[PDB]
Amino acid sequence: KKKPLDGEYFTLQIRGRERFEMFRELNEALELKDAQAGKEPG
Amino acid sequence: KKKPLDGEYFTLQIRGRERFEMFRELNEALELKDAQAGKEPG
Amino acid sequence: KKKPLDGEYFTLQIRGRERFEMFRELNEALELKDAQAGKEPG
Amino acid sequence: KKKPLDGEYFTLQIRGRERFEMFRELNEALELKDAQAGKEPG
Repeated sequence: KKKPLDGEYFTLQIRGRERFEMFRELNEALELKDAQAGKEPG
Repeated sequence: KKKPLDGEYFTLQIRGRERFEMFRELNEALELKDAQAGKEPG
Repeated sequence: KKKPLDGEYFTLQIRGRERFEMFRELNEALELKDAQAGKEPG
Repeated sequence: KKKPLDGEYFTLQIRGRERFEMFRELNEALELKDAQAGKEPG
């Protein structure tokens, strides 16, 4: 499965329910760019 | 100690070491504003 | 060109050069998700 | 007034009204920490 041995994984506590969803959203956003970032050019 | 019974607490996994510190920074930023937000006016 | 009449556009001043690039990065991240968000399912 | 000659100022266009307010919020958050960051210790 390509192994999850990418960068070290971490965690962060976020108080607030609505605010939490907001942080997670930014995280998935960067992960999405990384998907097209490692996309071979051409 | 005013009890930690504020909003429900949550957590988020952030891959990458440098990126992790970045997310945590934004979290502490909002928490700082909340400190002066609950500061009685006058 | 599909017209740029989407949501109203706005602007934000960000002091600091390194910090500025950081904000712009988050903006492009959300815009990327929106691209796959409006992607017809199936 | 201490002169606004701090780091170079910049700008960023953010589509969406609700989203715009969100970005501006993060900006003010970092600026708040900077205020207590330049606060002489002791």
